[PDB]
Amino acid sequence: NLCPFGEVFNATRFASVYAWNRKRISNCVADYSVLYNSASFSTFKCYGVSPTKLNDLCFTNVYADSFVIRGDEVRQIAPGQTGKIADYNYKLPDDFTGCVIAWNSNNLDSKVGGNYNYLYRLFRKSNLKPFERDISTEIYQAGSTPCNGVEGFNCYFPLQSYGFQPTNGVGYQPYRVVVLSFELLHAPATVCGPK
Amino acid sequence: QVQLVETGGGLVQPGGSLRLSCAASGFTFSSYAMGWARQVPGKGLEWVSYIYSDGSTEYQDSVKGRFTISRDNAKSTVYLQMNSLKPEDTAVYYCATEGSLGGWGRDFGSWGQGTQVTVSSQVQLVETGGGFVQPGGSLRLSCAASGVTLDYYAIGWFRQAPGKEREGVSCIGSSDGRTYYSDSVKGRFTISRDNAKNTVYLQMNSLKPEDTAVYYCALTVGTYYSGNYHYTCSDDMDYWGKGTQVTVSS
Ligand SMILES: *[C@@H]1O[C@H](CO)[C@@H](O)[C@H](O)[C@H]1NC(C)=O
Repeated sequence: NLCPFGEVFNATRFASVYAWNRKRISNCVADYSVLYNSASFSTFKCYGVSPTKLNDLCFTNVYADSFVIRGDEVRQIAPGQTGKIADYNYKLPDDFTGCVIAWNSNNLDSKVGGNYNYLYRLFRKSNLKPFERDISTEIYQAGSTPCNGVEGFNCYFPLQSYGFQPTNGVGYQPYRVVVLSFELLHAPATVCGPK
Repeated sequence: QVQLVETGGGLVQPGGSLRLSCAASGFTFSSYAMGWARQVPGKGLEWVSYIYSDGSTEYQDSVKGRFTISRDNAKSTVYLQMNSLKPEDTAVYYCATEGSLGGWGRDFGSWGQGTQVTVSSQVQLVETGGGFVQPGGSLRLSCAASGVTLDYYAIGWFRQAPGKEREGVSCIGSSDGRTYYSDSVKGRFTISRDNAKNTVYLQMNSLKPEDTAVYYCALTVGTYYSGNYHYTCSDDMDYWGKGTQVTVSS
């Protein structure tokens, strides 16, 4: 009863960071060694756990958040970070326990002329709470004049396309990111490593 | 801030060895770990080696033993040694540092230019039309964009006046030419696109002394949503031009 990590990492499509996807993983055997012992992930950070011993751990549930962002912002997916991604798109809590895994997907997710279907939130009145998701598209009031729902000089559409193109520099190429959160609740564990 | 410079790329025959040097600046090199990755044209980026601040090293399985990674804190440098190279190793190698100090595991936070190794067998904006114009006169500024490859993009005109922070002036979308003007410039400045080339014209009318400023033309990528194209001209812009001075005085 293997956990469906293939469905998440080798997913048919990846979601926009502003609308990041969450899959709940429960009641299965998780083999992380296949994950860590590979060259496929540029980043494999973990907080509160050791990567070598993940197969020794037992959890009540796992949440898999996934999305695409630019490479230069992947460092922002960490406790205590600031920036457009952490502030307006996906915010990790200070006490996060879990792993953030990321890899360049230019070969899968770029198109000549730009993929405009991937978006991120560029403007927001306040920072997101941890694990909060905001999918609203209200016009952002950047100046003193009310916008009344009309796009204009100081009244911005709140989302922005990355426009990933294959000729971008590596720092500006698309990276797919999956954050696995390990839920620790006062209950019996249902997702454990191989016995 | 953080800068990485890579050297040592070149041409090598099969079975040869190579040394690559990566030097870092702008941050505490000693405390941060280091990593080396490779990208093959047409294939995704893959990591080849990693070294921690404590001396621990991680080598990829398919390249274990053949590759070596070392660090010298005195010169704040990392050395990558390749032995028994094969045609499968032809790629562009990149040098990376930890994005954050916390956490456990290998991290690639910053990316350098990289160096290409093989085994033997940009958008530019130019602003013109600035100068001195008498009060109440008219002018025509022109922004020429070269090397533009994006199908849909937004072009904005901004100005910075003496004693005032840079502020927006006008914005245009390429797909439909929708015109956005600032409150202080509405009804006086007219922005338009060139039908033949990728040049944006900006006609100044009823110029006033306060209009004296350095004007810049900038370009960014547009947004697609719900079958419609939206264009935004904010402070954060993908590219910026040199700009030209416009002086409205007697
Ligand atoms: C997806 O499949 C490829 C097959 O080569 C494999 O290398 C990769 O690790 C898989 N990713 C995951 C974790 O699903």
